[PDB]
Amino acid sequence: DQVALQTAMELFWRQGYEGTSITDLTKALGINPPSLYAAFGSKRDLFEKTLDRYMCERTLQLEEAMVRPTAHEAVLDFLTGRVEVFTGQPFGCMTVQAGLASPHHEIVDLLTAAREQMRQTVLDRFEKALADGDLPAGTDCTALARYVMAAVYGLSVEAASGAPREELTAAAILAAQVVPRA
Amino acid sequence: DDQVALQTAMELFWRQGYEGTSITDLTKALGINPPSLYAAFGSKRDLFEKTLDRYMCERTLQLEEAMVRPTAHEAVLDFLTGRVEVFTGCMTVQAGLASGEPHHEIVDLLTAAREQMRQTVLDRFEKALADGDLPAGTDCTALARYVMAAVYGLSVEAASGAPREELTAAAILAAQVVP
Ligand SMILES: O=[N+]([O-])c1ccc(O)cc1
Repeated sequence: DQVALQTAMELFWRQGYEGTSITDLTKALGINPPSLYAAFGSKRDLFEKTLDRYMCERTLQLEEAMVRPTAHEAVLDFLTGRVEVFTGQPFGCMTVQAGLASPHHEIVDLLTAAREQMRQTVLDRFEKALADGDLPAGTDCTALARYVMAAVYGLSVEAASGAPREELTAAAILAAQVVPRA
Repeated sequence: DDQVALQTAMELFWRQGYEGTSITDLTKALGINPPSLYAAFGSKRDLFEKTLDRYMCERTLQLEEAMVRPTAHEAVLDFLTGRVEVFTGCMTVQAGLASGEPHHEIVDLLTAAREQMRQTVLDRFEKALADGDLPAGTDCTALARYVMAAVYGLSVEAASGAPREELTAAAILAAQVVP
């Protein structure tokens, strides 16, 4: 379910992956080890499902978005897809959470890596778009990557605060407009 | 310093809220005696206001000042760039993985501030749509939601360590969607 993933998130957030036991998860979830396995799989399966739910910078979805034929469509796809994932979840995504005053160091390391891989993946997309010519020459790619990152996290914050989904989707469509299509 | 004292104060207020927090709670959490608390921060009220001013993303006074610019675009532009000028980690959300449940006092306060900010931008847009600078058809509701996302996202980027010059450039880009 959905409270189950939140429960798993809090544990992994505080303890990290390595230091979270099956026994921690069964106790927190209130189900036995075979039922945890039947519902969520191995601890690793459960951890990857938790990251699907709470990570802005999820690799597979970013990569799937980058395959679109223009940088604009790539970013558009990505931003609207995130809005689907983000929508009522009150914590925001994990980077939003890590940015608050007062995560386990393993989780800090994970977010730090994921954020920079996202930035670089977007920059690689921008580099290809300049060669293909759908990004105008002289585009500040570094600035534009940072803006895309700001847009994702900002849409996460709005979702977390309870913004209506059609309104947030309209906002993501406006945000994508900043990535030009020449 | 005691940038950190205010961090610890914020943690206690987040949990207990204002009314149920005593000086005796604060002194035992900050590890400092009340005269010291009075010298450094003032009354419980002053300390509360100080801690809120440190950690709230919504800066209404500087927002309202930005709105007095004659175009919707210029208003947003000066608000966004101005916001980055301050940033260089606020309570962007009303829930904490680590911190536990926020007191209902804190939830209400954060909700009101968010809503004030949104209304202020939405008004300015509605003003601008009549005054002529926003094209009729413009979705002012979606456009205000976008501005909120930009301001909080730039806030998250800044909190995560983004370089100043990149963030300023990102703000200027973000202002471009207000026609
Ligand atoms: O310097 N950079 O390019 C950065 C710095 C910090 C950060 O969180 C992301 C990117």
